[PDB]
Amino acid sequence: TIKEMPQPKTFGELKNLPLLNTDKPVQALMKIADELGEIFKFEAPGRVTRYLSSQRLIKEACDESRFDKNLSQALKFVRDFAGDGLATSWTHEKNWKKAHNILLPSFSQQAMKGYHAMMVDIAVQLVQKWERLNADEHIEVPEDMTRLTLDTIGLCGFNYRFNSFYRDQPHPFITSMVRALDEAMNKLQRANPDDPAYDENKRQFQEDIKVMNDLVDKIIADRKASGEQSDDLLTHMLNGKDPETGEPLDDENIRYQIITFLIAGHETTSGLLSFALYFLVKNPHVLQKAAEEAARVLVDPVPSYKQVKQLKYVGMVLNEALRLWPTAPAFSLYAKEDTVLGGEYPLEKGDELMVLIPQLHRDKTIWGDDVEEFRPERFENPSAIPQHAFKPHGNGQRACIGQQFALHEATLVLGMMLKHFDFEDHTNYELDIKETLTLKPEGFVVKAKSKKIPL
Ligand code: HEM
Ligand SMILES: CCCCCCCN1CCC[C@H]1C(=O)N[C@@H](Cc1ccccc1)C(=O)O
Ligand SMILES: C=Cc1ccccc1
Repeated sequence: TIKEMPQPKTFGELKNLPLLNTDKPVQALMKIADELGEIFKFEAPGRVTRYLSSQRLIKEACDESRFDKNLSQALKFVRDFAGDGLATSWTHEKNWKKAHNILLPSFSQQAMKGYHAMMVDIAVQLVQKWERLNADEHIEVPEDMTRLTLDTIGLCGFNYRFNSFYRDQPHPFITSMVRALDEAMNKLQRANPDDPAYDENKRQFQEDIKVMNDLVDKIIADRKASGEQSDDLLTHMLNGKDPETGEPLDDENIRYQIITFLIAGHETTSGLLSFALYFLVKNPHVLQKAAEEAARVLVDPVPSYKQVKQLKYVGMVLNEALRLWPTAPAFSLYAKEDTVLGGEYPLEKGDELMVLIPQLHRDKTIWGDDVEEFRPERFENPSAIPQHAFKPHGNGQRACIGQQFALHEATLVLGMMLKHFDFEDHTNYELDIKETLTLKPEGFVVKAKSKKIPL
């Protein structure tokens, strides 16, 4: 039953590339999926991939015996500053499994318990900032969520204070990062990146890369000379030994891991929190239910690790926000061997796939007719959800290593926001999703009304 797969409109020798000439390429690709269905071919000069949108096909793509992680063009461009750190290495590169073995214990339960106090440090700064707003001032949500998540990975992971809440403008790092990511997303559609029209982009790309590397130097300098005894992510990077190869990470790879974790360790969690608050103010009944949980569980001025673990409904709220708007919206795979997808689409060894996660999460055959509704109760029973229906953290051994960190931070912070404030969508905000490879609301503002509960 070999089928012929659809393909969106082409532009001569540029093939489908100009379809990416937009500030919202993932959303453009979702619209193409709406029109073409669960699978479509997408070509650019010298490259073919296939976008998958249905759980029917993606459950086969998640078979690690048949498919391995591929570096998308986006990840290849990010590799220009993230090197062979965990997220931009091939599975078969020595440094992938070696760093994985070394850094996995930094996300154990016992590690999470160790990060918790510093997580609270930053969360309290967020709550205090909002308690200190004047009447009828408002909250810039993604901006403040990015302050929080950047500061949290800096402090918990590296004992470094970005002090983002002492800045009215984004930290230098954030500004460069967003620009490197902008450049990487915009470079996706460039048919001739060597055209001298892009010489300034190339120069600016290097400038932003040094800014990001300078902080990495300072983070490493401060730890090596410190007199304090740390046990955090940096500690493991500098001292951990891989059981398999027996070797620690070398200095060049450590630097790549720091860049990787500073970016991956915050940018998507700030998007998650922004989307979760958006859906909560648009769904007051859900907000109330999660606020009731927050009030019942967070009975102390400072949340404890054990209490965050009991914010189970807040946890479902976050999962449902990742369902509708997974903030890292795609991942890529290649066929390890010739194989047939869905009994219908033969693939040759090396053939590539793109998993379009926001579209997967809208598969009506899985979620039902109410698929656009925000119903955290969808997640009450993981056993009732078919395999590989829900993939906001990627797949298999290349799934997100930071998943527990992200969800613990987001549950703590959202729990505290719902404990301490009522929220008002005072502008009737119209969701507008900015793309920097990752996804985040833009211009989302709310007003908080303090419940006047002491910290
Ligand atoms: C809600 C927040 C987050 C989301 C949605 C998310 C999502 C993802 C996804 C989809 C991947 C797979 C990428 C691929 O297959 O190409 C991934 C990989 C990764 N994530 Fe996350 N992530 C989040 C938070 C974090 C945090 C906080 C950290 C660091 C503490 C982190 C570190 C990583 C790393 C290192 C990888 C590469 C893993 C490997 O291949 O060994 N992520 N993440
Ligand atoms: C933090 C998450 C980063 C990974 C998500 C990247 C997700 N892309 C970000 C923009 C759109 C989306 C994507 O579909 N990209 C493809 C684009 C592409 C396909 C075929 C030929 C050329 C280029 C790619 O990069 O290969
Ligand atoms: C570079 C960071 C990153 C984080 C999540 C998915 C892919 C890449």
